[PDB]
Amino acid sequence: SMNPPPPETSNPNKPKRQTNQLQYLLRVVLKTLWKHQFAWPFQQPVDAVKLNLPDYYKIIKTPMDMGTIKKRLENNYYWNAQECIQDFNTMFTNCYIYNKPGDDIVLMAEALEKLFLQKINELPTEE
Ligand SMILES: CCn1cnc2c1c(=O)[nH]c(=O)n2Cc1ccccc1
Repeated sequence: SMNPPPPETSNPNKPKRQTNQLQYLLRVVLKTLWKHQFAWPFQQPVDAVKLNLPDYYKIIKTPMDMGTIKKRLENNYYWNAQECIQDFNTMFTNCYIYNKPGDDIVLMAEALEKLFLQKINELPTEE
């Protein structure tokens, strides 16, 4: 029932890049999802205490959320786009595993995911 430490968002010894695909992930993908009306549950790590989800971290071993991804993008955490695309996919998967089909949180994730898949379809060519 306690919250774990958050996912890592700073590591000076992790090598990094700034790249046109990573810039697209921030300016197009993250921004598009973040401004959506259903973003709010996904904008920060799950607070299992606040939300009364005492089993959440027993089930979900690789937590991920858009607050973390926004910090990873803004803090230049990544080496490549794959890593950031994987974070989005982990966030959606976690929601589909934890919750019941058709629960409001699930519909919310499916709506975000639709937009995510469209933007990823459109990923720019690597410069
Ligand atoms: C996506 C992470 N997350 C944030 N809040 C959540 C969840 C979750 O997986 N399951 C949940 O039950 N809630 C609570 C919640 C349900 C419905 C709408 C809003 C918040």
